[PDB]
Amino acid sequence: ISYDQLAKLSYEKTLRNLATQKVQKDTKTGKITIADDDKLVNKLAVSLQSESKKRYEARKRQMQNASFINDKNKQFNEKLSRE
Amino acid sequence: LIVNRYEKLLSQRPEWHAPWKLSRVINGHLGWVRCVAIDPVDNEWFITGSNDTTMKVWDLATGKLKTTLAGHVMTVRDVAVSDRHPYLFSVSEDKTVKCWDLEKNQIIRDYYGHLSGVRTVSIHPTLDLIATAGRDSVIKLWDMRTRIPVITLVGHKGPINQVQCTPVDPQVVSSSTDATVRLWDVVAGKTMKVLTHHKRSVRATALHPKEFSVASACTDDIRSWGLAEGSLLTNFESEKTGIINTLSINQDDVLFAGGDNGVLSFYDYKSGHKYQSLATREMVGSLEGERSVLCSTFDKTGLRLITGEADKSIKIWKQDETATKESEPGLAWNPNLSAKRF
Amino acid sequence: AMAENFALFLQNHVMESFQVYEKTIPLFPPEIQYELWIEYLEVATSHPEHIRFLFEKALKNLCSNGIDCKTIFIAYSVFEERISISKSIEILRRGAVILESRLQLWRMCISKAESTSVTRELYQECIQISKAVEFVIKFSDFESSITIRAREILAYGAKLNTELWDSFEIFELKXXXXXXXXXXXXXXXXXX
Amino acid sequence: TDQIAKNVKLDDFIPKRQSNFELSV
Amino acid sequence: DILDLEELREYQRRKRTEYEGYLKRNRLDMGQWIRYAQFEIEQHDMRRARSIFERALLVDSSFIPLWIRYIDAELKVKCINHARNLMNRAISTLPRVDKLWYKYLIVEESLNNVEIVRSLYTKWCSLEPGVNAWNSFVDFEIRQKNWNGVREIYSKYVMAHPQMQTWLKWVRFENRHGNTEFTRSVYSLAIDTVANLQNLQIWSDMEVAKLVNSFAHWEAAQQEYERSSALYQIAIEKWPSNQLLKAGLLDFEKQFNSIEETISYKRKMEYETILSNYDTWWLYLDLISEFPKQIMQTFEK
Repeated sequence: ISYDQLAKLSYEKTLRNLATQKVQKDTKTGKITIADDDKLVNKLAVSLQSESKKRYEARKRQMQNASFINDKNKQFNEKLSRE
Repeated sequence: LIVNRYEKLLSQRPEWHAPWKLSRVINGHLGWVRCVAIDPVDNEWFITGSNDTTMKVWDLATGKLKTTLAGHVMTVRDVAVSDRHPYLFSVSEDKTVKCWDLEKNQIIRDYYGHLSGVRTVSIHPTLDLIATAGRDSVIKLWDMRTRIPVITLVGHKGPINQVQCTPVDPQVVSSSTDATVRLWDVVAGKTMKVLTHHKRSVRATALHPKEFSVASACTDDIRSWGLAEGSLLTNFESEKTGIINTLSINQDDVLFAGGDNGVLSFYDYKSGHKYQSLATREMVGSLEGERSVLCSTFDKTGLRLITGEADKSIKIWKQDETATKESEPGLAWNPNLSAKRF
Repeated sequence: AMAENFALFLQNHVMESFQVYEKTIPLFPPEIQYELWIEYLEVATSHPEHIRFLFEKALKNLCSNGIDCKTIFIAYSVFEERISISKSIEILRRGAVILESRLQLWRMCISKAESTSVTRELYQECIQISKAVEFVIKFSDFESSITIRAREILAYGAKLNTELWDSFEIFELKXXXXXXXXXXXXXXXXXX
Repeated sequence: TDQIAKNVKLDDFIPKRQSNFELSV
Repeated sequence: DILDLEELREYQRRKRTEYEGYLKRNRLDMGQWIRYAQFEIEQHDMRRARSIFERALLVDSSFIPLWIRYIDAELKVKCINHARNLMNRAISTLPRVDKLWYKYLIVEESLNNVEIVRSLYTKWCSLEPGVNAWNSFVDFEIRQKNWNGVREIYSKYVMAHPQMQTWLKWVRFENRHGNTEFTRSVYSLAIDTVANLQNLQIWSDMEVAKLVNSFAHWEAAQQEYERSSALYQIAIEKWPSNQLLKAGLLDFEKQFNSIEETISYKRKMEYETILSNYDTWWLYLDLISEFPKQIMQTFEK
């Protein structure tokens, strides 16, 4: 799977996470003030943190699963064994 | 809109060029012939820079070893005879850009400054000033008389595999590994325009002689670029061919590209039409990865291609004078359309 | 549509059941494998190259059934036989060769192949394709019918548990040295 | 609104010879 | 442990010095950059984090993950305009990567600035992107309740991807659509376009065959089989090399004669048979089916 597909497929996913539940320009300054809902941005912030948190804890679990000497080697032998 | 363009393409006809055959082979060096450069004033002799470091000068007509020159230490990655004045510039991984004088067969002036093993030299056509660029990711500009670096065209964010000096405003075309190419306001010390239409190392560039353009290579695609505006001109049909090492264009719009596959490509420079593939041979003892054309240039005539291959061979190619539109036509050109660049 | 086929078969007595067959084909709704099969059955009993073509269509289209693939194969090979022959056994074999449905298939192949140089080839195929071990026993037996080559085959099979010992023993009947080998190989197996 | 990535545009992709060969540069 | 303010300042300094030092050696270790930026974020000094990101970007633009991380960091502190501006900039830099565009899109969607997402989508599609972009856009424009302007983009989605899969997808959409008139209209359009660019300048015979089949079955659902028949005749007329086409036609005939079906289909089987090598079976079949001149000529052969 390429990063082309994995992007669109992850795009499709977070659209399902959405599916759960004005422009004003001063052309002299060039400042395009898009006044939008402050509640929705907060809902993005919390959701995005939660998504990253979910992933963060996902590694933590997978790190705590278990012919080596030190932390790295064990994993390096695991990088060899997967092949 | 794609259908329009495609239709237009099909309407036009890429002209027939005579195909090529392996005319001469020279097992001259004891290394890779990473540099080749041919005298543009007389079209008599062409020199080739080995990995041995002994750049050797070769007569065309006979084919014999005219003479060796060995002033460098490490692989002579590039050389460049100046038609304007009788000075053979060269350059190695030893960071030297030694300027030979052929009126004496010695070296005259070294150009110290380069931080890392310089890959390419290009002399300015209308000045006594030469351009050089290497792993430093910097295309320097030397005043020859005074042997100082005048200016340093910083910009590129990675080594700078080729360079081409032109006479116009965009005096330098800098082709880097950085998956870019640059045109420079040399006087300003600034890239006037920066084409970036490459996925990979832009590691083989060539100025067209009578067009004022420059073809560049990537891992596969071989764009051809019109350096007046700083505009694209033509995508090519290099879709399956290898990593292009060198890319010397002929006088008669016959753009050459040299494969790390080993396969000699051949394009109509105007269109992009791959009008000949030619899988090269290796010398009897070699290994099958070694057949890799690492250098290339055409004569003043344009009827002799010279190719510095890694088989320690300096292969030369004639266009067939027995050829016609029925006796060996091209490879039946077809724009593929499969989400393609054309 | 079965009902339609039946009524049609009865009162009109295969043209009413031919378009009934078409109806079944056209009923692209579920329980369609059965329908196709039934139609095929009727089409052979009511009586031809058209029929064969239909069969082929059914096969190609009903490949992701995972249910009566062996049966389907039988229908095909059988049909071919009726028309005619041994390449049709290879057709059946092919159908059978292409997990647990495929197991049944392979048994079908075995049956066909025992019914069958070409036989040898078939044996080689089926054997090559846990079930594999059983297949090996089959083809090894086949070799036993077809002394050196057979022995080799047996050995190969063994190399692929205790029912294999029995097979080896049997082979040894088909030789004192051979028996000694059997002891050797058996011992080796035990070691493993 | 006609400003989102105004720096990029498709005509840079377009080869200016593929349409019209012998576009004498 | 980290009690008072000045002490925290010292900690910040020391940490920075470490991070800075490690960056100095390997200017490129984006893992190290992004880690450092995370540190900045943690410290709740946003400006410094931004600076770090900028520097990181400069060092290596092509590393997409860095961009994503920066974006999300910006989002985190509800500094949405900065995120948006940055994302626009990312797009400008690397438009041909998709994940940036998708990141932008999701951001805007969550924002519920639906007009802007339409507008941007128009831009992205206009750059002749991957089919994926088009499809996602369509999904968005279907998730958007309306069914107009979508039509235009479908029309353009052919313009960028003249692929029969595109056409088929469009037809599928019209199947969802209530008005059947447009379905037929779309078919007519597609067929017309195929006709116009008849010569070898598109997809293979396969795609066209598929199209013809689809059309035929649509009509089959509809009333006018006369027109289907006409199309078939036209198709065989307009196109040579009609193995696929003939096959489809045969199938239709079977559905909707028998001798013909057996004949052409069987013949095809012989061709197929020939391709394999049951060559005897082929010849025999020909003999039976025939025409008899071609039976005996091909028999001889």
